[PDB]
Amino acid sequence: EVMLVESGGGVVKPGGSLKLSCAASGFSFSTYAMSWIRQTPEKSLEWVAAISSGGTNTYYPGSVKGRFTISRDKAMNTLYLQLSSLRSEDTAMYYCVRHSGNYVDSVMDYWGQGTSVTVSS
Amino acid sequence: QIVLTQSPAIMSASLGEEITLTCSVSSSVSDMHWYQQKSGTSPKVFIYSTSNLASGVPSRFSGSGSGTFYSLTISSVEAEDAAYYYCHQWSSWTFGGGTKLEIK
Amino acid sequence: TNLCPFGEVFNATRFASVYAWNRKRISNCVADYSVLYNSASFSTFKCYGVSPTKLNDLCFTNVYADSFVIRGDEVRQIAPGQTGKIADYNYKLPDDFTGCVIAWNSNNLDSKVGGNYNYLYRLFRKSNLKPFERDISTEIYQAGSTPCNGVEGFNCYFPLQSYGFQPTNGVGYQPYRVVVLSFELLHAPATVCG
Amino acid sequence: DIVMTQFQKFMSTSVGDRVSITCKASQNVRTAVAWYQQKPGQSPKAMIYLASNRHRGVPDRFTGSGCGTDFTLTISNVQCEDLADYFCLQHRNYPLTFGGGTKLEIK
Amino acid sequence: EVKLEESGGGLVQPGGSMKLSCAASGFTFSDAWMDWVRQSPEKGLEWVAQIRRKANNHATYYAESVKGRFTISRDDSKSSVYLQMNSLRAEDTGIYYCIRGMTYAMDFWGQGTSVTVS
Ligand SMILES: *[C@@H]1O[C@H](CO)[C@@H](O[C@@H]2O[C@H](CO)[C@@H](O)[C@H](O)[C@H]2NC(C)=O)[C@H](O)[C@H]1NC(C)=O
Repeated sequence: EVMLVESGGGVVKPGGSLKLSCAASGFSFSTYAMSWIRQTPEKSLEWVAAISSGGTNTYYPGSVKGRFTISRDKAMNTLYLQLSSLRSEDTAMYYCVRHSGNYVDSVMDYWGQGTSVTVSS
Repeated sequence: QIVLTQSPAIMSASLGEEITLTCSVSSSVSDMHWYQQKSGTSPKVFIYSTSNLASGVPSRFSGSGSGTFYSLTISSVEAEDAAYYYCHQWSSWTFGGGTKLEIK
Repeated sequence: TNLCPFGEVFNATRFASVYAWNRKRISNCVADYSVLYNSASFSTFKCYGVSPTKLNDLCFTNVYADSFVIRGDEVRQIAPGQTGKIADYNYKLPDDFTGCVIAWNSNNLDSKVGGNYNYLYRLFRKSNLKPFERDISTEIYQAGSTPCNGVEGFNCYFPLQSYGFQPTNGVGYQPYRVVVLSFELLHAPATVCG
Repeated sequence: DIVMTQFQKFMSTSVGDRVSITCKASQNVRTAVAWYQQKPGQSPKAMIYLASNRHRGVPDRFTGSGCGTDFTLTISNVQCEDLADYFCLQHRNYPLTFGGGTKLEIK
Repeated sequence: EVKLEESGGGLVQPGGSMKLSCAASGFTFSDAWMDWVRQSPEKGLEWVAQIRRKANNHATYYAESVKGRFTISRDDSKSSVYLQMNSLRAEDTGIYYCIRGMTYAMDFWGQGTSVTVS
């Protein structure tokens, strides 16, 4: 069985820094490209970060490029997406997502549960 | 910039009737995957590469399409298949709109 | 031991469009394909009839490397037998191929903030391309019965459309530089060994 | 002028079948034929341009092929979405003439 | 979003004049070849006129049934095309559609405008 659990989500005022974690267990880790997918509260999914299998090529969309950073640790078998310069439209629920191949072109097999990041106050 | 439009926003079928979910693309893409999100769980995967089924999905769901129009077809809709359906492709940076399905 | 030049066909500053790809005859080398296979920077390394680990233990007569730039979603059409807008009208591979198709993302170089309109592709043709044939003919195809004398308003459509390359497009619509190594063995002394 | 003869004004096929609508011409219009679908109460949306190509957002079922004088538009897996009229026109010479029209109704 | 909307919905006595206007926006109006097509209940679909793009000297091609009674004029600054009809007849009844570009890609059609004679 494959399990993808997230953490780190909470409440932060605009301009803060927040680091999400995703502990992966149940498969051979560094031979599958992984990605993060957020869900805005109108229930409209979108990519927010995607990393290939070797941890070399990371792709961010145009709205969050330069402030979001993905990371990949083969040693302790987690996955990080740390945030910076949060606007008022970054309220979402961030899913941990594993692809089926060693690149980001394949299909997203198993999704995590996701822990929300709500920016206010 | 690829936009992925699904028509309409909300569908509704009766118990046992067939229904076809549409996902029209702006310009040409290769294939299209289809996801299903229930109420309060994460989305899962049903169809990849427009014609294959995932492991454990009931065998009433079928797919078709190439180019700029893709279809998800359910043979006999029963009460469990009442959830959102997002179509995503590798070249979009956003998912589809998501067509809800509710039992009549 | 003089190694073979791969450092001007791979990490070049500007490739060519897919409708006029660059064909480079490589001969009298000692090539090192194992340095290419263990670079971990390419995203697609598919060999189509040879083994990638046994590339060094092969003596060919000519190796031909074809460089072009396509979208990320269209690297699937550089396969033996596949069809589409690229395999039919731009670059056709035969279904007895013996070579390795290499590709990697190139969004940092082949994309500008206003749009890079230097990469073109062929939209239609009279017939399908027989394999390994380029066709650089910018003619307006003359649909209709009146000679239109070099316009584009009605029929007399232009055959080449430009790629729309922005840095915010999607991982399948970013420019993927593709190089296709093709091994040919004539009746001649083998010199490309490695 | 070039006239398009479209002699089938009524085609009666059930759901999930294959229909082939023909568009005869009187002189050799080379490849310049377009196909139009007009749902009742709307304006015609374009299906085929230059007698073989397919538009954006039209399904894979709608395919048309042929050259010379006798063209065809063949649909497969006819759903309930395809209850409409199908027109063809030529655009080789400037008196552009449309066809008659082929109405489909479900059995 | 590409859209085309027409005007001039009315009835005229045979011998009047009616000037239809088609305002378009959402695309580059300089390079677009826009026709006007006619739908009548008795004679089916017909084709009325055609104005071309800027690089083709703003050419006008009418059908031979409406020569001298139909002129078409465009203006890319206001992004609209006009179809001025004078000395109308009994068989000019029908709906007049304004399209973006016929027989290629971007083949959008308008919605039409009912023109009747008494
Ligand atoms: C194209 O140029 C790059 C930049 O030098 C090459 O990358 C180097 O590859 C060698 C071979 O392993 C490494 O030792 C260097 O450290 C790399 N340079 C870096 C990472 O900056 C690349 O190999 C070249 N392409 C080919 C086909 O030789």
